[PDB]
Amino acid sequence: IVSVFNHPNITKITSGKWIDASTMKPETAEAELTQAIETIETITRGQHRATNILIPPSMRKVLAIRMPETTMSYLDYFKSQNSGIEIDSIAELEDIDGAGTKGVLV
Amino acid sequence: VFRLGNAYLISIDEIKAGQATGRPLSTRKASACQLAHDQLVNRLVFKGSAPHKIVSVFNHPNITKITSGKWIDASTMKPETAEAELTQAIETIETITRGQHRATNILIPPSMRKVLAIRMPETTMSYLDYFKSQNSGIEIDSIAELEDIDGAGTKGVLVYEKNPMNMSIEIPEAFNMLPAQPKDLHFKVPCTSKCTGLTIYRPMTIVLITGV
Amino acid sequence: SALRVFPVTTELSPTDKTFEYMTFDKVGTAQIIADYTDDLPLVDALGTSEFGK
Amino acid sequence: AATMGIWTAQELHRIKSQSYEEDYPVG
Amino acid sequence: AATMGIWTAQELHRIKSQSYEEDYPVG
Repeated sequence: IVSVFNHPNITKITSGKWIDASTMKPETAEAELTQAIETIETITRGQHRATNILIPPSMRKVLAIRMPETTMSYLDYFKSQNSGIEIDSIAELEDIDGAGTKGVLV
Repeated sequence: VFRLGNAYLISIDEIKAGQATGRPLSTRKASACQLAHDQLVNRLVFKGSAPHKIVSVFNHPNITKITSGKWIDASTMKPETAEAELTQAIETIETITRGQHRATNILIPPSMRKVLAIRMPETTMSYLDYFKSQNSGIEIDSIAELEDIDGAGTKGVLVYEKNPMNMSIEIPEAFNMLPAQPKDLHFKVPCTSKCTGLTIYRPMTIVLITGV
Repeated sequence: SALRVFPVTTELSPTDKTFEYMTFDKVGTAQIIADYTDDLPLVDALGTSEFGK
Repeated sequence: AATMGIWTAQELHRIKSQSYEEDYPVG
Repeated sequence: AATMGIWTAQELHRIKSQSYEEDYPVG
């Protein structure tokens, strides 16, 4: 019974830590999501656009950081640039292999 | 002007089987023929044919070509270089024609859409928004055929003005699906069409940026 | 939340053990011809399927 | 010798209603 | 001799109904 995390035909992206030793890095998170959204469009040659994103509940603080020298956060900019996509939080994404690894689903 | 054609074959037993099972076989073959005609037209436009003396848009000898540094090198992005090269191409269109024609449309590879969406530092808007604000009246679109322009894996960008007096394509005759010619126990259906290609009356209104 | 973030369907019967779905494909080409020609190319089609439990 | 059951595979098998077709965009 | 066809080359031919003139801005 293949799961959503172990299917050998789904797209998998390795990434640097969004939070590396208590150092929150919202810039890398903002670049890893657009890459996935573009990958879905590219590999299906259209006819399929990304609609839903699921992230672990412990990482909502990364997307709530206010961007430097501005009055808006990263989440607002992402929603402005990528309108039509809903973001939700799922507790099952804090452990995908039993070793504490976290993941994001698009 | 040229002519294009293909055909397909089908027997009587296959016709009976398709009628019985509810999945006809002739319609699929007709669809394949139409798709082949359309794809041949597209290939003629974007690649040409050396024996037929048909020249592609990329191989025209009287269009402006600009060599460019890579917009993506070592997996890092260079939006500044992209903006500079786009402005240079628009300026080239404006200058070479001495103000008679002005650039209107830009076509970029669909894999470079991420470079132009980067947020500029210390503001809440991206490079594309500023470029469109400072270059009002220009449209930007992404085309898959620009992912490879020479058959070796290089990319390119097209800057041009879309006017019927500068370039044109002609389709004098449409898909027709000639009648069927019987034989012993099967049939043969031929299909034809007519096309010309891309005609460029004014070659100085097109700029190709290579090496992107 | 497995049943709220994914679609759910009932197009299956309580006494079924397997199911399958099918896919199709085609091939063909075209050429530039003269008027007195009788060597036009041809086309074809095919398909396949996959299963479940 | 053959030792099988009363029910065959096809009697307990279902075909999905919707099929899929490969995509070839023209240009 | 002269073994030619029935239609001359100008009977199957089109002339575009628009011309192009070069522009020299005065200054």
